[PDB]
Amino acid sequence: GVWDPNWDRR
Amino acid sequence: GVWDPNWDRRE
Amino acid sequence: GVWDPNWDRRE
Amino acid sequence: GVWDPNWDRRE
Amino acid sequence: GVWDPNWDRRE
Amino acid sequence: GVWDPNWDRRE
Amino acid sequence: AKATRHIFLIRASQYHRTLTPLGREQAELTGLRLASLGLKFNKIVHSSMTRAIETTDIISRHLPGVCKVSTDLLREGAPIEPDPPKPEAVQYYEDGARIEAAFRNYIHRADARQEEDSYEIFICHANVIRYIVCRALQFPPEGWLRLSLNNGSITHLVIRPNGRVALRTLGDTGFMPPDKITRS
Amino acid sequence: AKATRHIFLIRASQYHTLTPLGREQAELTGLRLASLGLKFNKIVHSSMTRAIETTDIISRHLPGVCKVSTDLLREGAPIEPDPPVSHWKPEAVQYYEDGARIEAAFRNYIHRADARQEEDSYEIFICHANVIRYIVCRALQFPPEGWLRLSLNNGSITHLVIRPNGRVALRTLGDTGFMPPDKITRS
Amino acid sequence: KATRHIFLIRASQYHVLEKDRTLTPLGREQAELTGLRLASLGLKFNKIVHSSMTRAIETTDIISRHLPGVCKVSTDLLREGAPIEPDPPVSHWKPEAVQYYEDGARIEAAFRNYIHRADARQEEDSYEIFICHANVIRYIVCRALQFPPEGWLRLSLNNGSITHLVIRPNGRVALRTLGDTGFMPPDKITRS
Amino acid sequence: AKATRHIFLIRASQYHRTLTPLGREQAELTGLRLASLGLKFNKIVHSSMTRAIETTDIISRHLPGVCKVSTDLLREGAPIEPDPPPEAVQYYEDGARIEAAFRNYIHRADARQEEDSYEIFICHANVIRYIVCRALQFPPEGWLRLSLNNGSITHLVIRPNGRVALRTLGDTGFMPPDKITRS
Ligand SMILES: [Mg+2]
Ligand SMILES: [Mg+2]
Ligand SMILES: [Mg+2]
Ligand SMILES: [Mg+2]
Ligand SMILES: [Mg+2]
Ligand SMILES: [Mg+2]
Ligand SMILES: [Mg+2]
Repeated sequence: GVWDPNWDRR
Repeated sequence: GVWDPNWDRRE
Repeated sequence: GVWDPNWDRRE
Repeated sequence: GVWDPNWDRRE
Repeated sequence: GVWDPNWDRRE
Repeated sequence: GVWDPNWDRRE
Repeated sequence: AKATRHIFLIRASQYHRTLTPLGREQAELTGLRLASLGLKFNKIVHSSMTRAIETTDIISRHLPGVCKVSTDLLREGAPIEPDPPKPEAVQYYEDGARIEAAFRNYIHRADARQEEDSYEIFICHANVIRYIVCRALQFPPEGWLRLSLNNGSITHLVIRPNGRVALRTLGDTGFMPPDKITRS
Repeated sequence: AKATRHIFLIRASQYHTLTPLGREQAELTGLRLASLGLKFNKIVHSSMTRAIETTDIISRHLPGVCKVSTDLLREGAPIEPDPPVSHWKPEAVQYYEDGARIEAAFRNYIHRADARQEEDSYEIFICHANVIRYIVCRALQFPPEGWLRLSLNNGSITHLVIRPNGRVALRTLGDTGFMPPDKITRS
Repeated sequence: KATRHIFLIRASQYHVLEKDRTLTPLGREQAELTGLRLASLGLKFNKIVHSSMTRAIETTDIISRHLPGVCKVSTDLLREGAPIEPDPPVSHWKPEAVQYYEDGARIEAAFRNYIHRADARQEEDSYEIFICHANVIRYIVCRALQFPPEGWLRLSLNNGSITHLVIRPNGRVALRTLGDTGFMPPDKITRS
Repeated sequence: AKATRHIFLIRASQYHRTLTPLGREQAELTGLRLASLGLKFNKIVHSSMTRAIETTDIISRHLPGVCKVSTDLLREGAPIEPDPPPEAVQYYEDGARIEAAFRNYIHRADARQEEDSYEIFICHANVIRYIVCRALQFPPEGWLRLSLNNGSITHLVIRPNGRVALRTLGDTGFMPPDKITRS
């Protein structure tokens, strides 16, 4: 339930 | 992400 | 912290 | 049973 | 290496 | 069955 | 935080939802006692329930010039399932959250802004006060129903600047004539 | 529970108390709400100054709708957001108290209709940005820590629907389409 | 360096063969109003990317009339579909496993290809209009905010509504509005 | 069990040794209150400490014909190391003694008891606070989180099913504020 900073791989 | 139908204790 | 109904041994 | 000295934060 | 018969969801 | 030398809280 | 907080939790007087005649007399006795303590109270925080507002008005007559404040946080409710044991779970779910919010916002050591000892009056209801007391003493909150408070009672909590809590009186109504003491 | 609950969460208008633009925004929000053709049951509002002012302006367009003040809806810090914002770091005491209070607000105001409710309800809740966003995340059973992943304009209308079987729909968030673009703010 | 402003517009009310699933007259009015609003925001839109479905094409025609000189682009990725099994399950509508299997891959591809932070080669904040459909936009919103995608059916979008997503160059996503139809007269607002 | 037990735990009044003059006044006020409650008390059990005997004699003048009983169990001591923060031996000795006091005096009515009883226990601060924590099944180490005025009345109710209600703690509302002491 924790935000992923690399969701878009950029 | 799985819904609890008794979230408000009024089910 | 469960209440013991026999705390005084008289139940 | 054991006192939490930071019960209100503010410690 | 086992074939999946429902690979396309149409069985 | 082992003797406690501080049985009376005075060791 | 160098000041000590003295919190006087007063239970609403007898009611039917207005106060009964006896309830108003009880509120008068509580006000007389509070005024005769020789203390300068800073504020009167009171629940927004009818009987709490009426008891607050009666008591306020004896504490002229003391700030009055209303809150929905202090309204009566069911905080937790008492142990030993009947309301519905929706009531615990709603009221527990609200009463716990009340406890967290009002029961704490003095803030850094507070330089001198405060004496504060909180007019609420049986369950609220009893839950507050169990929480403040870090006693199992599920035991709030092991306490009992008469109408118009005074419960004296002391919160020392280091966060320690002392309960100096609970449910004091010794200032009422025995024939005028009620629990409902 | 046969009735459906319609909850309109309105963000307080722009403030310094309300600014001149903020008062105009509350005027526009009131006009819109009154033009929806709905008979509103209550206006529950935070007891904060700007919330009281937004309610005063809106209520003029909805006279005869009961108004209610509450401390539960006052602005606060519900929980630590994820991802972190390093321009806003309240202390643990603030989360500790404000989270309890805002969660109490959510539980007391967001739920399916009582069994005794006979007809569909239309209710206005005038409060604040953090409160509304936390309410929205909780009502949809999304991770509450993501409340700061949302953004709400001043005076915006957020439409939540609760069906009698407990299902929750977010019909709109941060709706300010009724204001002239040049009059829309977030701060 | 740039921030992307993504305006997801749901197709207007339509007639329920796809070719014969055209806008209703009310749908025409709704799209007209949406075009008016988009033109009144005072923004220089970079592109109008739209689903290849009839109702999306027609809503796009009407909106494009108000934004002359804005490039239009067609996509099969944005066509309506069944992204994931919703939770909680809704019983009137229950697609077959094949539809989830096909449409989930396609709509997830749409999300990944269109929802991301600006490329490093991007020069200035972009303002982009994406005209597609209810399920697609709701799934896009759940994914962009990294909320459980199975909750897309916990959202609701009116016909012709504007949903505003902001993706900052550091990858953070803000949802500034969802289902905005405040610019439509209340008597003309629909969800179907 | 059929009857309910009403237990009035009274702290000895202020003392020097014997009661101070103010202590005698406090005990007089407490006796007046108990006599004004309109109850027929069953017994007065009191610690054998000087100050407890003195408060008991004073109170007893107002409730003449109420049985008097002495106990060494109710004498003052240190029951447990309090939490939050006496040599270990005093906790070791006095804890056993006060726990015995608690067990012998705080319990539901005997099955033979037919009518509700009202009993007055005149003792000391630490003993009463420990008694209250035990009776409510709260952590006994929190006995020092309570505070009791001299001559105060603490009312415990034990229902025949063993459930316990604390109705008042440290009640001195019957004393003029200027005569209320804790030491
Ligand atoms: Mg009450
Ligand atoms: Mg209890
Ligand atoms: Mg605000
Ligand atoms: Mg046309
Ligand atoms: Mg569509
Ligand atoms: Mg003593
Ligand atoms: Mg006392």
